[PDB]
Amino acid sequence: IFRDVSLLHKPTTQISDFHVATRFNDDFSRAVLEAEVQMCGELRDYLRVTVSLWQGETQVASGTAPFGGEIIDERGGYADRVTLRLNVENPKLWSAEIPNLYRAVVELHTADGTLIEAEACDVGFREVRIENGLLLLNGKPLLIRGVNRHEHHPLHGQVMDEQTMVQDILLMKQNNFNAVRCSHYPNHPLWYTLCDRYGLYVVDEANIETHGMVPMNRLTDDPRWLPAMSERVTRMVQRDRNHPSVIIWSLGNESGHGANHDALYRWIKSVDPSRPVQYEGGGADTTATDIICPMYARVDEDQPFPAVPKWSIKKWLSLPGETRPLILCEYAHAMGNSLGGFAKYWQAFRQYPRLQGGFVWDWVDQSLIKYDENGNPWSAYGGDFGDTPNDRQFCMNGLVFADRTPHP
Amino acid sequence: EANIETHGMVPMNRLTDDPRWLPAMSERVTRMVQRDRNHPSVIIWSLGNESGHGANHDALYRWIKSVDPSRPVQYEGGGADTTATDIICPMYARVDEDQPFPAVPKWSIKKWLSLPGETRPLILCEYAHAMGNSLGGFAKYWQAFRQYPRLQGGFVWDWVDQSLIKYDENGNPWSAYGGDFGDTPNDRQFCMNGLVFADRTPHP
Repeated sequence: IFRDVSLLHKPTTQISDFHVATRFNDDFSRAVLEAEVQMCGELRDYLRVTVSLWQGETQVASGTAPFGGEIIDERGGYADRVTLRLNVENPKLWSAEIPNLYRAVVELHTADGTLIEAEACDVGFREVRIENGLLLLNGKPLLIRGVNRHEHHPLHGQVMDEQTMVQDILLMKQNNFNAVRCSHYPNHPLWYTLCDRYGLYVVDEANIETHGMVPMNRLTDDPRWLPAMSERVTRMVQRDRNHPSVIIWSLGNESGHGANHDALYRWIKSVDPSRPVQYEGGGADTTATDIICPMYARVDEDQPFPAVPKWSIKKWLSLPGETRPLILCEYAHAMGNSLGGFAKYWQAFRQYPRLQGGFVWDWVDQSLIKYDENGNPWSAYGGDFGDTPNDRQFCMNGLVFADRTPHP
Repeated sequence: EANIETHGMVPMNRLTDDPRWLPAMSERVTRMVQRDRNHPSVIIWSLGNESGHGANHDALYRWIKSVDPSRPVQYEGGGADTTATDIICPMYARVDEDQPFPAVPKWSIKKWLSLPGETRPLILCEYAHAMGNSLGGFAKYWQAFRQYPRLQGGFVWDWVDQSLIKYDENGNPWSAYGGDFGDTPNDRQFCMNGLVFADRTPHP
């Protein structure tokens, strides 16, 4: 029970879900915030909703309404839902350069001012679009100085605390990173928040990696797993969906390329059209990914693996018919005395417009603490716990040591 | 390739972009096609050289396409990727280094192919100046060609030395170049960029 455990008291008639959206005009001088709320329990006419935007202590906009939206089909509409659209003049944009936040409040109240309950979130204005082969944020083409980060503590195993999060966030920035890739599963809830406030682009990933199958395809192609799989993507989406830090979704990791991936990708695209979907399994360029995201592809040298080659990043873009942007999901294995060549990457990134970065692999050393014959500590690894089978050192590819101490 | 070259104008387009020059160019295009169109060796029709890019090229290229869909058209003027070519066909683009000149830069060839939007093959209409002691780096080219599909090779500049024979105080001959004929203005050795001497004896 490695993450928190909690208790929540909710009213009988309550806020079931809500999602924010923000469309903008050509120049961005104007936007609309869209909040859609659903409710649970018993629905009475005297019931209202109030969504209101705040910048600091200042009310930016407010909107009130009763439940029951638009006609959606022949059967009608949703009576337990309401969507509000609030117009905002010259909104302060959110980016990892200036994580401009607003706070948004939702009130479930009754027509006579009585408040049933309230829920909220930090809203951040921004746009993520692939356009013309380029990934744009807020109308500009991103350059992704990113890193793959694991939820790791040499002392607490995979339990996370704000301190550790926050420490990392800081190192990350100090060191010139924009983004984080949640390898390879949803992360502890705070994180998002922090990213929202500190400013980092976040790639959120479904908890799905079937690496050890033969082929890696095995399950991912099997309809029988389609349900199990589905729950791992959908729920992430229902959860993380309103965080501004999240800019792209990932189908999971190293689980080859199965029909299951394709439906879920389409799923996501229907559901939340505001963010690209990415998935690398199956060769980095499948139909299940909006972006070519190989891992370990060289700058200039090709790795012509039968079935699943690793083209030189530079060549990969001009392949016949290709037009998608390239952002490496992993690159630059940073295991112990390493990182030779980092430069090569940066120069290409800098020279090729459609090569908008990547994620170094990785952040920390997956080293664990152990004590000797005197209560003396020391860093433990693969098989140090009589663990079998084991891959020893393969757990130490971080840019910093488990205690957060920099690798040169 | 059509006999149309107005290199020396400022801008290069001055005529190619002048409706009044339409008819003239027109005929250099139309007649070439109508005479040569039956040879199987011709596989690519070109609009001339360095004449910049003008509304007249677009029209003319449209004509070709209309009348002889059997072949692609290509033209390098105005930046090598104009709407008047079916191929990116620059001259002297470097393999790995870019030359971003205003209005008409010269991207690293490998780089050019992925420029957002871009999907056409790339074949150098002129590359590797066989001028004197040259051809260095040659391989660099051969290697890209081979690694990138969309890099279809290219044409060396050029075959023969445009040198001319002259005779001395004793009727013994010698190879003369620009301005050796008291020609002014001229551009000297600039006329000798071949792979083989003007007598068909090869250069190294």
